[PDB]
Amino acid sequence: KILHRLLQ
Amino acid sequence: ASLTEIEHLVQSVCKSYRETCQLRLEDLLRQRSNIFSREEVTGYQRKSMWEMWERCAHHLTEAIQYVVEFAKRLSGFMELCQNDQIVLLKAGAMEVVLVRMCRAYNADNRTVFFEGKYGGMELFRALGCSELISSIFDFSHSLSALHFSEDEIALYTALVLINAHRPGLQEKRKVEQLQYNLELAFHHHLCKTHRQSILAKLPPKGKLRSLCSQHVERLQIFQHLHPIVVQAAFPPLYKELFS
Ligand SMILES: CCS(=O)(=O)c1ccc(CC(=O)Nc2nc(-c3cc(Cl)ccc3Cl)c(-c3ccccc3)s2)cc1
Repeated sequence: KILHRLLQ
Repeated sequence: ASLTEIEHLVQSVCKSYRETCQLRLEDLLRQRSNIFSREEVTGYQRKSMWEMWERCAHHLTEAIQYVVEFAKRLSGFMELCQNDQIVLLKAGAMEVVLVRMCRAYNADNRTVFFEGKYGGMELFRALGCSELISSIFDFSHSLSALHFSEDEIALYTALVLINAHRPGLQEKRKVEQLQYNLELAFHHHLCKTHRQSILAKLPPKGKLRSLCSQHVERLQIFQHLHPIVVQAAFPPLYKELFS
């Protein structure tokens, strides 16, 4: 969830 | 597939690294006389296990956030599918921080930069994971003996991240192609600068894997002792990568 947010 | 193209990759990678290196090397070097006193050291040792774990997890998370940004700016990374980006970061982010950490390590007195000053491994005694701590220190000591330039760290850490063997990759061949070009860039730069002697002295991948496994193992032991502390007070990114 957090890693997804940082990448997008 | 041409010297000019490879050389362009070398500079791109080095730039991406400079922009995301967290702390400038000079800043870290300037602070080497700023060392925790006996009283501050004793102060760290008197802290609870769980407070110390929380603080270390916070600082690790900050460092990882810079590595995530490094990856986003790393040529070819964002063109991989999201599954593979996450796989590479989950497996490699910690390994990159561990390599980057030698920059903040002082081989002359065996200290590392932590919360504004330099301290030895005794600073971390409250964690209750002495084997993990001394392994990270030893790893940092071994990397310090190579005298990495910043550009070398940039190129080497790019390769630590872009690893086509990571389980779970959907576009394996595409990661292989990027890995190969970064290897060429790293090795071309080493050849140009007469530094190919370091190739045989780089740590094996199993060493980096061993450090990451130990870290996860010691976290698991700690989380069993203080589950609400991890749930309530550990950074979410940390738990996502390591729980
Ligand atoms: C990395 C990029 S930088 O060079 O710009 C930079 C930027 C900031 C800092 C300050 C810092 O965060 N120090 C820390 N020291 C350790 C540490 C280091 C050793 Cl050698 C042994 C034991 C520990 Cl705990 C940390 C740690 C925490 C949790 C798990 C594993 C490791 S965090 C240092 C370096």
